Amino acid sequence: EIELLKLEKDTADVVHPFFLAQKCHTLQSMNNHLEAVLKEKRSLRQRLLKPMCQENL
Amino acid sequence: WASASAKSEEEEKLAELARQLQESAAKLHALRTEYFAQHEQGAAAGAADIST
Repeated sequence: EIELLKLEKDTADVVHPFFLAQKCHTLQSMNNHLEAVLKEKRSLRQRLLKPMCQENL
Repeated sequence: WASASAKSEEEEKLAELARQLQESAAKLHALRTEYFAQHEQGAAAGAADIST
């Protein structure tokens, strides 16, 4: 059991589902943010068609 | 030849091997507690299934 617990704790960075869970939640955070960005593509290209127009601000 | 003066030998392995048992138990308990020190934040989070 000393060796088995040693090899279990040495692999704590990537194997156990805890850190997998936090990296998963960061993935859904990134996906939700980028999906909120991507859903308004027509609005974004409406922003992109706005240069320095002093006549039509 | 091995049955000449084996009483003191048997008792001294008995003593030092009981000692080794004691410190091995102490070190495994210490290592398990150190592992559980960084585990209690995931002890409640361990309910999620691995395959799911």
